[PDB]
Amino acid sequence: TTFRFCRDCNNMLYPREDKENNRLLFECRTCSYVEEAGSPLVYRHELITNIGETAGVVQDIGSDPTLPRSDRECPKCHSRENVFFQSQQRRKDTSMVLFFVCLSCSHIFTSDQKNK
Amino acid sequence: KGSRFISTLQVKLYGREGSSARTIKATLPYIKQDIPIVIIFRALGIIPDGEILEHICYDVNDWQMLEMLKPCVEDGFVIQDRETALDFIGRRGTALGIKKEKRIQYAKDILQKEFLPHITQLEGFESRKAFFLGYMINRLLLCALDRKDQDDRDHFGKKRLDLAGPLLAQLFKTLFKKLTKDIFRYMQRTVEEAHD
Amino acid sequence: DLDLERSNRQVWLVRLPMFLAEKWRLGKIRINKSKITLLLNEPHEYDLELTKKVVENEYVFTEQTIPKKTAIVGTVCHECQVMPYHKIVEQRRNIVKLNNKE
Amino acid sequence: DESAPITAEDSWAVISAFFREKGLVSQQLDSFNQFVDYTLQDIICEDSTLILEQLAQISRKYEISFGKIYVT
Amino acid sequence: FIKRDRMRRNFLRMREYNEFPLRAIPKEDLENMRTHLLKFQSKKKINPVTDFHLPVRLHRKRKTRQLKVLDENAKKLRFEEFYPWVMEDFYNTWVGSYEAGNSDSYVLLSVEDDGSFTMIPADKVYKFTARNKYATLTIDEAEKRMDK
Amino acid sequence: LEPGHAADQEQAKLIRSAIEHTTLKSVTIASEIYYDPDPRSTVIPEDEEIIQLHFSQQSPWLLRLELDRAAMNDKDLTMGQVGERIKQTFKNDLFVIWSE
Amino acid sequence: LPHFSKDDYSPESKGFVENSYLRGLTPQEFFFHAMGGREGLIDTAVKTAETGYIQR
Amino acid sequence: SLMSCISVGTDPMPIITFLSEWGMEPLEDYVPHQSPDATRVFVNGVWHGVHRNPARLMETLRTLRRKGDINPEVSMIRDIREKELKIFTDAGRVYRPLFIVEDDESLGHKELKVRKGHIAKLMATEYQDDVEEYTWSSLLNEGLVEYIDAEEEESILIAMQPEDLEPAEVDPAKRIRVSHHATTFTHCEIHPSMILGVAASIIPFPDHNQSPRNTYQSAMGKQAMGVFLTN
Amino acid sequence: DGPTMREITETIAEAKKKVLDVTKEAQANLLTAKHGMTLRESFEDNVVRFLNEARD
Ligand SMILES: [Zn+2]
Ligand SMILES: [Zn+2]
Repeated sequence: TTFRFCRDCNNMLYPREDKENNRLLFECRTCSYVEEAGSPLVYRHELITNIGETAGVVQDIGSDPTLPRSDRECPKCHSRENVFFQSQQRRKDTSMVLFFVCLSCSHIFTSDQKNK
Repeated sequence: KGSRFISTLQVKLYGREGSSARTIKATLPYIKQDIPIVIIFRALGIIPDGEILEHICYDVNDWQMLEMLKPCVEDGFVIQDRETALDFIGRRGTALGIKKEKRIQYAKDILQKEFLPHITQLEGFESRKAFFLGYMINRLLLCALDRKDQDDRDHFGKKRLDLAGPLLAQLFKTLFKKLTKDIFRYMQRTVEEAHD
Repeated sequence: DLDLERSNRQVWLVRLPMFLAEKWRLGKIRINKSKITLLLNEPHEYDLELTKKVVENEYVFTEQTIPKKTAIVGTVCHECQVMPYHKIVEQRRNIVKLNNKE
Repeated sequence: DESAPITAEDSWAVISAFFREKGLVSQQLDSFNQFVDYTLQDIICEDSTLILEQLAQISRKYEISFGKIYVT
Repeated sequence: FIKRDRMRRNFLRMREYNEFPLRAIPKEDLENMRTHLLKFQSKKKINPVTDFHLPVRLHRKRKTRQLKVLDENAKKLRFEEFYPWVMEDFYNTWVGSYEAGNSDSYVLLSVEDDGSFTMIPADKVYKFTARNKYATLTIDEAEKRMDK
Repeated sequence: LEPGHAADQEQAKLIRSAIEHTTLKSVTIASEIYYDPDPRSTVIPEDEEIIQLHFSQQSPWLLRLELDRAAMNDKDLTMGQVGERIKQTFKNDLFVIWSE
Repeated sequence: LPHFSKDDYSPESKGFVENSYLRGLTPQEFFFHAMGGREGLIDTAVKTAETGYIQR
Repeated sequence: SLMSCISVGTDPMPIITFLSEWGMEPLEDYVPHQSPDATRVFVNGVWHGVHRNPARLMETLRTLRRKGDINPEVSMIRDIREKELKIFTDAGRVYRPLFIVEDDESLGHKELKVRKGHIAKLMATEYQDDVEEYTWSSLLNEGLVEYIDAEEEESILIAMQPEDLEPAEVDPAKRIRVSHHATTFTHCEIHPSMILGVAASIIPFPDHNQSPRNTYQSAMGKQAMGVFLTN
Repeated sequence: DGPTMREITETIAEAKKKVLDVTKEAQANLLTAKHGMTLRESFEDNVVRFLNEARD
């Protein structure tokens, strides 16, 4: 995660192990620029995800006519005008929880009960 | 406007899910293989992958997508040069035009004329075609990441109906070439023999 | 043989509509503070747009393994877009969709 | 009043207008009409010319143009 | 419950600042001078060739009768220069590239010795890119390496 | 099921688990690779509390991965097997510790 | 159908014709019913071609 | 169907040229970092630029098409969530007309832009058979009825019939309908029965039939026997 | 007759309730996809079950 690019080379910095100072540096297999490892974690794989559950929530989601309105009150705004929609993770196993969006604070909440 | 061309780009993603070597290649016309994308960008002149990636992932936060792109970035690593890139492609299709200096050139011309013959066929637009080939790629990734559903082929929005206008056009157009060709031939052969 | 003459002029790029483009193939920069305006020679008082203030790595150059007579004139100081006054403009810009062939 | 919202019956006046104007075979006619007006001409003028040059000791060259088009 | 075609009865029986003049600039200059544009695409905050090197060099680097294709001049011209514009030392480097996206709607008002401007539309616009900053290549071996 | 063991859900559950194919990638959440150089001390806080916990040669790249409970507790499993499974998988070149 | 808002799983949204042939179908029901009815025609066409080949 | 028509296609150039001078920055100057929130803009599937305030852009083109300067064949779709704005002037698209609902009112709620006034102006013209010539076209140019293709249809919310659905808030023999719970209608259907083609427009009460039965008759009626032409 | 049509109307209306409930339970993520089908499928079968029991 969090790729790093070079400068004056701009390619992406692979990690090159420093054993002597004994830490991780990021090389640049084209121009020899280097720097540290801002964190020893290198790679993630992320089988079961929980992102895209709010894909493209723009400040205009309130301006889309086709989205179903709903009346519940935002925990923050305590306003009762909010559009909502299922989780945008277009995949089969996906749950059927609801993401609301208050038209006032643009705060996102959920209809959940298992985990908020 | 002219011949209603039928060039058909494709961006094939390789290796099933779960496999590695999930690399991405595209199939330009008249190129007997399919070229890794990071090349094609460089051929258009986007060298620093950090850019190439920015033609594809218009949201730098999204690191999933980048991860899917890295095995492509590393596949192009051997090449960092536009003309090599251009040269690389030129090697790979209808090698009759042996002129080496003109080899890369002809590759440089296949991009310009034969590659997305819509958005344009003039000279000097590869910045445009570059973004498009990015877009085409990005949409590919949304699907392999399940961020979008697969495409729907029966959606009537994507159909078209050729009525008598078009159908005559397609027909008449070819019948008009044939008329020229013959005129030209006669025009030639009469001049060939200076006939009246 | 190329010559970096001075390359320090604060050239200001302007994007304009076609009716403007045709008219350009005098001025009166009546800037005001940052609501920058300008008077055009007659025509209208079309203001400048701070379309892009900062413009780096962008320079003007002219010319006259073949070489040629290069001259680097000026640098982009800021990019502008035309502000069309709008009465006739929209009256014709909307009417830009009022032409065809026979 | 002439701004009361219309009622479901009123549609059929709108529909009459549509057909009183568009007929039922409009698309058959409209497309063909378009083809005859424009697409014909533009087919001609996309390749309006074809050339031929012969080289001498000065090179003779010939080329033939295609202009307006007329349909009786 | 019926269809009433007699409704045509009722409907029949119901109805400071710096102002600057700009003039017909000489053309013969323009008849030989062409004023293009240029952009460096290295992000290098300023990247003026003032600091590039010296000297700077901007330049580019039998049968019977037959019928040929037909094409307008400009494209015939534009095509017939496939030598790009370059800058070098004798070793930092840049390479040019036609842009063509916005070659038209750009007239220029360069701050001359005075604040005024002669009137100048841009001829063309070029995208200038660096090169050989790390100067590595296996132009021949690339195929060999990419096929191991 | 076995003739005596007809309608004993429990006994059935054991068989269902006995044959149902289970790969790792069905129980695990995500895999991370670090560069935590010391074999003994780990930059991650918890791994220390278990490094000694079983320390009481090896590469500096920690590969660590995380499983769901409810997944791992659906066709329920004990990491004691899971580990030794890995242990039995490659070799004992791949040192492995797992959480309790 | 473009007459519904998004993410609408109510019975009448996903195709539950509620009236009876006596009462008549509302325009959506009509269209959902016609969509189900077409699928019946295609099967019949298929089921007789594939039957015919089997039996021979 | 009866109402459906089919585009003949126009020239996209005016739109593009218009788009340029209304904020669409060309592609060559696009840098996704600085414009994280711009909207791509397509014209016949050609990416042409991005725009930073597309909401104002959309409603400009619409009225520009409801005025009648963008030829009403032209389809323009704003796909808010995908940050895209697509426009087709392509030929061959299939489209049908619809009433425009303007959620504007002194009545304080939404309602069709077409009122008894225009209806009268229409029936006046049919029974012409003194000229004010209210035709179909006038309904177009006055922004009362729009053509809608099948792609654009994705982004509207159609009402089924005006009355039963616009005003906010029973015979048991009457069929059972559902409500106007949707409060954001942007169009209304002219008549729901216009979804039928020619052959099926002759079945009486086709909504009391089993569906295949309507397919049969719609194919038999073509081999009925009548008068085929008066001559 | 009238009395009957009322009960049919009620009997239909209960189904909508039973469907509504399952919708809410599903949207509160309170459901239990019986092993061998994701939450989606479990949700569907239930619905179609009620909607078919209702007609019958
Ligand atoms: Zn570097
Ligand atoms: Zn809120």
